[PDB]
Amino acid sequence: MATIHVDGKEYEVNGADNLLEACLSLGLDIPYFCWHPALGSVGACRQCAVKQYQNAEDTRGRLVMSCMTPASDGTFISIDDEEAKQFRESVVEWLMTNHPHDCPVCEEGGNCHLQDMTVMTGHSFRRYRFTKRTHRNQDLGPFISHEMNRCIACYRCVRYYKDYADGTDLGVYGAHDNVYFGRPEDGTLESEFSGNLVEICPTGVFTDKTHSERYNRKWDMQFAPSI
Amino acid sequence: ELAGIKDAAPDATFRIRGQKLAREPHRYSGRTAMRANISVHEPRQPQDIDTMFTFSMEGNNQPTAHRSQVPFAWAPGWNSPQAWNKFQDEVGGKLRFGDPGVRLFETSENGLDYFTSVPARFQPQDGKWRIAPYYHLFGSDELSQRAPVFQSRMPQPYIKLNPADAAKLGVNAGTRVSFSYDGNTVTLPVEIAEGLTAGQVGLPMGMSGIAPVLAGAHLEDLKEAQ
Amino acid sequence: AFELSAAEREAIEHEMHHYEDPRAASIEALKIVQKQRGWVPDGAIHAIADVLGIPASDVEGVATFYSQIFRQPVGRHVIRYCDSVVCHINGYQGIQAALEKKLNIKPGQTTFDGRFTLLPTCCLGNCDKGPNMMIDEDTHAHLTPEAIPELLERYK
Amino acid sequence: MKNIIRTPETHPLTWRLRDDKQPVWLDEYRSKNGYEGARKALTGLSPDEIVNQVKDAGLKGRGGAGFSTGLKWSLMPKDESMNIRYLLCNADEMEPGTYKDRLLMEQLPHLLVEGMLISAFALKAYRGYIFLRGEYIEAAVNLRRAIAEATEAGLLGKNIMGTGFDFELFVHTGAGRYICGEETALINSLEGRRANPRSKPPFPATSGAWGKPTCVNNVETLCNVPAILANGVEWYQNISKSKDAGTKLMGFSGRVKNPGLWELPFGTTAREILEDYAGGMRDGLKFKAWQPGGAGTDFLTEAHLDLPMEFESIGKAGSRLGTALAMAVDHEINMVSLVRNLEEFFARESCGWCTPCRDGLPWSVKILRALERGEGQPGDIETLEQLCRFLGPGKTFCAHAPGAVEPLQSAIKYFREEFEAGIKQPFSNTHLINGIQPNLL
Amino acid sequence: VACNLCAVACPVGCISLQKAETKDGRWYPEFFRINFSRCIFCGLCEEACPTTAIQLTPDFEMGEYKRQDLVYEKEDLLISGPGKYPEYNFYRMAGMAIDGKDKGEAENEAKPIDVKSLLP
Ligand SMILES: Cc1cc2nc3c(=O)[nH]c(=O)nc-3n(C[C@H](O)[C@H](O)[C@H](O)COP(=O)(O)O)c2cc1C
Ligand code: SF4
Ligand code: SF4
Ligand code: SF4
Ligand code: SF4
Ligand code: SF4
Ligand code: FES
Ligand code: FES
Repeated sequence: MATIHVDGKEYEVNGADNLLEACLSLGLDIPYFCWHPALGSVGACRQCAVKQYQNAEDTRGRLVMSCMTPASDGTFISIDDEEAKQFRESVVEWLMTNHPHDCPVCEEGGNCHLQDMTVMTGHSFRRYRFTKRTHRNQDLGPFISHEMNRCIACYRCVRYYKDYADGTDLGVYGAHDNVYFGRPEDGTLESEFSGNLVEICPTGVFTDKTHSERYNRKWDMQFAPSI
Repeated sequence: ELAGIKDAAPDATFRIRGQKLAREPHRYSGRTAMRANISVHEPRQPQDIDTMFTFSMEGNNQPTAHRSQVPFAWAPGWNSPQAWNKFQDEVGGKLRFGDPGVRLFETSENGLDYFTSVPARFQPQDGKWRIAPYYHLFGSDELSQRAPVFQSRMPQPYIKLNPADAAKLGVNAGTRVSFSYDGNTVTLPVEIAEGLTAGQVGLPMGMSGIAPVLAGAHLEDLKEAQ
Repeated sequence: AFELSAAEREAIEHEMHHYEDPRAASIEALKIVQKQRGWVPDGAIHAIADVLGIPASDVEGVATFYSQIFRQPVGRHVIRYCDSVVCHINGYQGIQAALEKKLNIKPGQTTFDGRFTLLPTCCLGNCDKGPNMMIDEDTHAHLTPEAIPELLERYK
Repeated sequence: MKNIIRTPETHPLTWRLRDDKQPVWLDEYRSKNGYEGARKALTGLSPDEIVNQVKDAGLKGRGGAGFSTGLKWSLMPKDESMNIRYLLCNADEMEPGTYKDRLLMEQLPHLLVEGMLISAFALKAYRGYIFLRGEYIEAAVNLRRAIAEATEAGLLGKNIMGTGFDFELFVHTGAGRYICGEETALINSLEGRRANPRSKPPFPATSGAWGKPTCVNNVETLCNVPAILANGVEWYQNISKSKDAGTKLMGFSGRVKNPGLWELPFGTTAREILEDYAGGMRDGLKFKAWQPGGAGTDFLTEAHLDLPMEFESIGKAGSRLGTALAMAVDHEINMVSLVRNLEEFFARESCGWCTPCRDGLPWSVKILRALERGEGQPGDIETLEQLCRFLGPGKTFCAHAPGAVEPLQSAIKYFREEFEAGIKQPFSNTHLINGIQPNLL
Repeated sequence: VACNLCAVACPVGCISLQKAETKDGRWYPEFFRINFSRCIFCGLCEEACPTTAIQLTPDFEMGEYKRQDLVYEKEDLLISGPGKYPEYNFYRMAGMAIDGKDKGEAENEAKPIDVKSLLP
């Protein structure tokens, strides 16, 4: 349908799709947090940045977001452009400024999308020396435990719970860096599809309480396809 | 009529270019320490004859392996459920080589006739109460209500009455009210349901005591509990 | 045991006529409740939610996003002093030190009496006429620290 | 200077101001050439020719971007079936140093009512909303009383002036957030939602308030059009011999002899504004720097005075014209404190939607506090440079972030001596651990 | 803290453990099992551990009549003091809240600010 040029190479992609699902369909690793195939693109996390040129001869273009840009015919992008790589690493670092020192005691450890994107960008050196912001937690039922310190404000939870699932009792509160995701008051999440948050949230804010009684890491699990 | 089940999954002689399909991640740990408290010798990994899968990590779980039955998603650099993007042809589409499962029956060439069995309108009866089924996600299933984590998630058993039916009966919310089914006697606390139409009695089906066969049945006797 | 009074409801449904959707009136509805009580109590979130026909998490999100909507108990008067850049050039720090010396309560706190709750704020739109403050619905410009006690006297 | 011959020709918006500073109502407003523009518009002109006239006049938005008003009004759809359209007036004015619309709404409310009536007739909008700030109380009383005064003269309501046009005006006050001034976040605030901005495209001209065609315009943009229609477009282009047409409310603020606001045409240089209109700095203080257009604008030096106040003239000078309301910074204000206050404001007013604003700005403010107290570490200046580089246009979700970092990068670029005079301590973010020898760089 | 990193980082797989959690919220191992018949003393477990809980001491004195008695449980491994690093405590760093450590009582952590605070 459409032909795109990525880092000099040429590929065949669907024109209706955006650039993130086009490049992910070709096996090109672009980091992302806020995009989900079911939920769509909103452009919040700014993690999926790629360098876009106007044509083949433009050497200096602009950083765009691949989830928010259509994969039209004639697109010239560079995932591995140095400025794009520096920007994506900087975004990971800005998310890392307030993250708690919890991976040994996090139930998402070994199954955490943030860990994967942090390694994929290659950010391993801390420069931030100041205090970290903290939040108190809420009780969200017998099924889901809550640890708001680990939130990266990707907005996947509210976009899944209100738009997709039409739940009413989960929202975002506050402003600036004090955004709080949860219920107005403690109490069991009433939705019949609340537990998908454990997959939807890319960090360990919403975790399975039934699994945390007898926890083990993902590499120690034995899996089979079942119904 | 069950001829399609051969194509639901391959047989136990199916191999990914000579490899058995793995059940375990390749970095599975502790294989010489799980059973070291019973016997310090290592038992042999169970052999599998039923399925193509092996009860070990010595197998195949490549994203591009020519198969439809994928036990779990993992890719280098993708440890999360987002590794499912590596297993699809396009992201958000279908599995790369097809989703497992086959439909047993196709659409028939010709249809049916019109059913001429039109029911009469519902009429309440004195004495007889129609049982209106109420279903709960956490109560109606036989196996999952025995999960301990649902014991707090299930509500208390309740019998739902129209406000007019509780006004003629003389009861309110919380008044235990005994009834009789099939010569047995069951007592449960009362709840008020405005949307429930009169002549009916709402019961939660599939609970401990209220079988789902009771749908469309009749309660001969209903009286205040003492 | 919170109940929304019938005149707050009459004003909310009066201002609900001016939109396609009642959600658009939610902010104004919250201000009406604050006008009656100084601040928005916790039960007013569910009251507003059930009258407007929107979820309570949307009302609480709106109320927490906007600074002027208060979700914690406030004092009799809300001192709102500007601490923005033009007031930084004109010397608000002396006004802050005078106010917080007199009241003795650092900014964001409440006086033992509760007569005054000191709060900093953004630019009040009166930048050219010097350091500015607002007490309730009254704006005072050309502020000097010496004038602070007498100004306090006005509000007893 | 203190005596100025204010004429209808050179001060079309502000020549109606009385000496006692009290507002002018509809009986006094119509005696001094009031609403004749809206009569000739409703009775004599079609909406499309009015839009073409406003495009030919070359009216630009006074909200701080300077986009052409007639082209934006021509972005509206050409489909009659879409008969539900809205006109929204951005009267928020929460940016520090911006006090211009307060004068227009407190003292000349019928100018705004007439301008929105004309703009609504051009845009075919049946309903108009004035998005007033909720701190401006006397502006809201005077606006609603003047609106209720105009409803009995047949200028609002049903069958206004005999034509079929139906326009209904409303005033709704805000709840006090700066991001509500962004036009898509103004549309979201009007809908009763958290005032996050929206992704562009689509534009509000097609999908705006409640998914209807919408056009958000600054107060002064709407107040300029009655002058255009009453006097004429031919008068309007020939006010100034400059690439920007019409008059602007320009002023100078800070600790100067006469801080204030005066309507002036475009192309006035800073020297007359500062020393002829504002009377210069107070005695015994010398001039260090000036921001041309509020807090979001870049700092400028003494060499950048004597330079015209145009969008493209200030644009090639390294800054942005913004609201055109200037700020004086003198020699006794420490620049680090000024930048720290600015970043405190911008950081604390972030809506929280996008990562590089929500998390970058708190880091920048904490670094600035460390520099101000004198505990700054040697990696701080390159971190501020990196923050300004990666917060530029197109990398964040809206334009609050580039506007937040423009003063920071200009103050580091021109005044690096003060910023680098608070680095008296070396870099250490780790504590020694006994039994583990560290990695020695 | 039963982080299971030592078990996975061991090349021979000689560590088995299960996480437990107190009502206080402190992670601790329900059981810890090291098979010393197979252990080669490579020290990858010590360097994998992010809490310094597991360490290698200068003591080679081992010998047994039965191989079944070479499997060490937690009571054979847990010593009365801190070993090589007397002062490091991991929970002081960690964000998770335990007794004596409410939210904001960690290193380089500010106090929790509620969304309902009057300050904007
Ligand atoms: C953070 C931010 C705040 C803004 N605040 C205002 C404002 O307070 N008043 C205003 O007129 N425009 C403001 N704008 C500009 C508007 O987005 C928009 O460009 C303007 O209202 C267009 O109207 P105009 O054509 O009359 O200038 C702001 C923009 C941003 C990015
Ligand atoms: S949630 Fe993810 S990033 Fe956060 S501590 Fe746990 S594993 Fe690490
Ligand atoms: S709680 Fe989870 S899904 Fe929601 S914003 Fe935080 S990380 Fe994203
Ligand atoms: S860039 Fe900052 S101000 Fe703009 S939408 Fe994102 S978080 Fe809000
Ligand atoms: S603390 Fe050390 S010994 Fe305990 S589980 Fe973690 S890595 Fe293994
Ligand atoms: S020292 Fe022993 S337990 Fe540790 S990694 Fe080596 S073999 Fe495994
Ligand atoms: S995932 Fe694409 S911008 Fe956030
Ligand atoms: S900038 Fe200080 S009150 Fe407006």
